[PDB]
Amino acid sequence: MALLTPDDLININMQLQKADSAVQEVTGLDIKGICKALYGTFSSSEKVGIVPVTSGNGIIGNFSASLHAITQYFGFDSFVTDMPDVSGYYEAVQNGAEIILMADDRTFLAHNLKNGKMANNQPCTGIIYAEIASRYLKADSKDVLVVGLGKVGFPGAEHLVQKDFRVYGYDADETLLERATSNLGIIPFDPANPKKFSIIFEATPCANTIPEAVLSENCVLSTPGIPCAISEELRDKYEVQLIAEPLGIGTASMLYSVL
Ligand SMILES: NC(=O)C1=CN([C@@H]2O[C@H](COP(=O)(O)OP(=O)(O)OC[C@H]3O[C@@H](n4cnc5c(N)ncnc54)[C@H](O)[C@@H]3O)[C@@H](O)[C@H]2O)C=CC1
Ligand SMILES: C[C@@H]1CC=N[C@H]1C(=O)NCCCC[C@H](N)C(=O)O
Ligand SMILES: [Mg+2]
Ligand code: NA
Repeated sequence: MALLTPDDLININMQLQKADSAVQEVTGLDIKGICKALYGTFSSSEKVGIVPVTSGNGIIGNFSASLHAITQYFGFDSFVTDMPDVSGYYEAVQNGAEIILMADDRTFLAHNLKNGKMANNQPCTGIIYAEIASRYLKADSKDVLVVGLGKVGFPGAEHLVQKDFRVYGYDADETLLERATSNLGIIPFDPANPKKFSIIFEATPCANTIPEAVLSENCVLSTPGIPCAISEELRDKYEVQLIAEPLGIGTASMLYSVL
């Protein structure tokens, strides 16, 4: 359970702006374009009701405001209800929400009431970050290092296998590693035997999980993980093309997936 903190979400508009430019640089597409490639969809001011939730750890400072900003950025007609929980859900439906957006400590979801489609943040995030990684314009081959094979990492790796990549997976939990190798057919990556990658997808809640031996100049590191998977020093040394943003890209993936 690695939950966002209010500090992760400070100046979310700038974080999203910067992530969008990096995505354009790496892939030639903006985030909307990535979403169009994945799902074939575009926004048309659909009304999105964002419902604060007091369950578990409770309301996270900046969370709903951040979803508010994220959804406006992508062209949705969004709003945040005054009431939380079930009273908030009611308020949202009654005020004409077409899509509901809400999270407890275990599930962040988007539910499109017009067409019944529903998205879970975890696979949506893994998929979009892996898609971004896969579209690095100047990569020499379909070879990608995946570090972290949990709720985000595994569907990301699955997506890459489906796009005919050689996927090299590592997870510190050896049982997760085994399951993923047998279910997905990924290559089990041994850090003691390192190679350089130009494409890396990382989804862990830990810092400095990408060692120097695995980097090449201008390599792409596409990572929803928090805190950052690579030190500032290694990032500067190898001119890493970092795609890393705390909420928006995954939220976009959810929303465009239910359109
Ligand atoms: N930026 C965004 O939009 C989003 C970010 N997240 C964040 O992404 C991260 C991953 O989330 P989940 O996949 O749901 O967590 P999870 O706990 O299901 O998976 C994390 C995996 O990383 C592995 N791991 C930890 N340290 C490692 C290391 N040094 N080397 C290799 N593997 C290691 C763990 O064994 C675990 O399997 C968390 O930080 C979460 O907060 C989650 C959803 C969206
Ligand atoms: C969706 C984020 C991305 C990474 N971890 C996930 C997380 O922190 N989930 C918990 C969000 C709880 C929201 C709270 N219930 C509120 O409504 O403010
Ligand atoms: Mg994101
Ligand atoms: Na990380």
